[PDB]
Amino acid sequence: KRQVASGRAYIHASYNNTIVTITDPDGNPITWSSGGVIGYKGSRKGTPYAAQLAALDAAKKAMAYGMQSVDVIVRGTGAGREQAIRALQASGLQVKSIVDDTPVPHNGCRPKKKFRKAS
Amino acid sequence: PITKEEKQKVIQEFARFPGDTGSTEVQVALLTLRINRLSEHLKVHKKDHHSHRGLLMMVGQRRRLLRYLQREDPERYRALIEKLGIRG
Amino acid sequence: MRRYEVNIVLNPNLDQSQLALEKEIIQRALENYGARVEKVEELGLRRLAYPIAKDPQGYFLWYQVEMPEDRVNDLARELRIRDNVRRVMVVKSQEPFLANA
Amino acid sequence: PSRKAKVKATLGEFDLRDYRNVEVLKRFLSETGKILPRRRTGLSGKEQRILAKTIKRARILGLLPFTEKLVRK
RNA sequence: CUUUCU
RNA sequence: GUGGGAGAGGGUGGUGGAAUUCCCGGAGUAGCGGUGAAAUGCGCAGAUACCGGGAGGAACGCCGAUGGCGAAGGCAGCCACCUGGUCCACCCGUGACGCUGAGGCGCGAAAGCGUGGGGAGCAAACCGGAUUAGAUACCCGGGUAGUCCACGCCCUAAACGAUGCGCGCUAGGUCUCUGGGUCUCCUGGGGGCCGAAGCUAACGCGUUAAGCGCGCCGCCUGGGGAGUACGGCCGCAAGGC
Ligand SMILES: [Mg+2]
Ligand SMILES: [Mg+2]
Ligand SMILES: [Mg+2]
Ligand SMILES: [Mg+2]
Ligand SMILES: [Mg+2]
Ligand SMILES: [Mg+2]
Ligand SMILES: [Mg+2]
Ligand SMILES: [Mg+2]
Ligand SMILES: [Mg+2]
Ligand SMILES: [Mg+2]
Ligand SMILES: [Mg+2]
Ligand SMILES: [Mg+2]
Ligand SMILES: [Mg+2]
Ligand SMILES: [Mg+2]
Ligand SMILES: [Mg+2]
Repeated sequence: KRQVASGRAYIHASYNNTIVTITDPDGNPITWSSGGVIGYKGSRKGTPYAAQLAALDAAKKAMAYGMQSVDVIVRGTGAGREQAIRALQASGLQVKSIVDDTPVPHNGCRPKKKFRKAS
Repeated sequence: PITKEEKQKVIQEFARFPGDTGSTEVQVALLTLRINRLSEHLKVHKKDHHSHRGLLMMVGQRRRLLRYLQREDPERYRALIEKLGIRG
Repeated sequence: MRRYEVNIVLNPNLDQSQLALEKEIIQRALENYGARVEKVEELGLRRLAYPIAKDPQGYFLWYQVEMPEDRVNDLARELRIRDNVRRVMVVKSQEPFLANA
Repeated sequence: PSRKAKVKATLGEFDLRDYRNVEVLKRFLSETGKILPRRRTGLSGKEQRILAKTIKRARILGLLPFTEKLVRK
């Protein structure tokens, strides 16, 4: 219920789960999806496949709001980032562009031990 | 900082004879100058240690020159001091 | 007495009247701090690399004054005061180090 | 592997010290507000050292970016 | 994954 | 002395953008998260993912080096101010004014202590989840001191080149940072590698000596007991010498 066509897609990947989010030209979300969304709990969640599924899911749903053209924006890494894009590109939506806008500090907060080590 | 003028004006003020740059007095003169400036810089910046060492060194080189003076011509010495303001 | 360079950037929306208002103050300000103005280079409006104060543009200025080192800060401490003034950067005069020449 | 050409060549008698010369500086930044290496700018540790200093000034002034979005991928 | 001892 | 040079050397004030956290508005829905798997935990009082605005703390990507500066500890966004060291050229001045250095005085990473402040992220202790035969651990979710600032202590360290300081002498080759030059090479200061002679138990060192020599200081004298006991001195204490 809105009809957008020209939209925008956000792919937030991680070594833990992928999760796409379609949005309108202003940036307001319309439909979103995760590996979680579609079954898959815990481990299976991340995997490139789940990412494909979620990718599609995201489109398929926004296919209702009448989406067509989308600008893809990738954030993060993880098995499934590049993969998801593959999906969107197919899906049905026209993937006018792709841009990596993964956040990166210019050295601010001390990461947790998990990711420490740098000297 | 210390103007070339500020500096040279002091050199002239002390030279043993026309064109005296390295005489013992001249030197002691200059040091008391650089010392006094920095002596001040730290009046404020009591944290700026690194600079303070530079200071310790100056005080050194000075006492050393003077000691030599005191030794060689005990006269000029007594002169330079008073003429400056060393030994409070 | 040292030669500097006063980069200044204010709101690009100002109207010739409001704009002059600010300049009026800037000139004064400089003179209020012994900022003898060697020269000016008023570039105007320009596309900023990133937005500033929300505006995607910026109206620049550039004065190569000469003034008392002991008061450079005071001067800008004074310039930043103005609200339409969003950026101030008092560099110091530097001999143009060339390259590939 | 930085095997294209030294930015310096495709340039002229320029003042590495000028921090408002966007048109020329913009050359030493990658496809992001990232100041290129010497294996790409091709300047002396000294020249390169100065550029870097300059660019950063442009950033504050707002003439040069700090980091751009990477297109393609 | 932890994954001892002679 | 004069004229130059480079630099994250130190101190003060200011200031820039990135990211994290929190708060506000929007849009949007069923999860997010985390792991080897999981769970704890957070989410329909609507979390996560997305946009906009705000507040705040701490750190400063690229440049960045195999780099520079400092006596060491140590020092990297940018700006100005204050300030130390140091190298080169000119041979211009003084005329052995030199070296070392028991005590003394000062400086001295981290943790730690006192008073006040600050607190975003991180995180001893601690509280839970998991793993295990057991888990007072490793992994996961929280989290206080602390980490940050000021002022006053503390005085330690693989405080490492595990190599005290200064000076003279003893093949070169090569890379590099910074100055000067008659600037495809010369020359001075500094950082590296290979290597003459020589040295070394060996490994290695080798004009940045661990070579050849002289000056001064510190230090060693088999292992454990023990950096303990005792005495002394210092400290608020921990504790140090
Ligand atoms: Mg046994
Ligand atoms: Mg002579
Ligand atoms: Mg004579
Ligand atoms: Mg200490
Ligand atoms: Mg501490
Ligand atoms: Mg405390
Ligand atoms: Mg536990
Ligand atoms: Mg923990
Ligand atoms: Mg935590
Ligand atoms: Mg060599
Ligand atoms: Mg050398
Ligand atoms: Mg041999
Ligand atoms: Mg060797
Ligand atoms: Mg014994
Ligand atoms: Mg006591």
